[PDB]
Amino acid sequence: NDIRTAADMEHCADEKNFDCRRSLRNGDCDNDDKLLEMGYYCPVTCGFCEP
Repeated sequence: NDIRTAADMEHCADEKNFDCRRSLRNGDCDNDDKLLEMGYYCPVTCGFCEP
């Protein structure tokens, strides 16, 4: 009955088609220019969300 379940973004996952591992070692999470790309492509890999 709680409407807090309307949000389905509670679970974040890394992109399967995006190489977050390579982007992570490349410091992609440390690049402000890619910070948005990580929150979108690999929010979990950069530590912006949970798996």
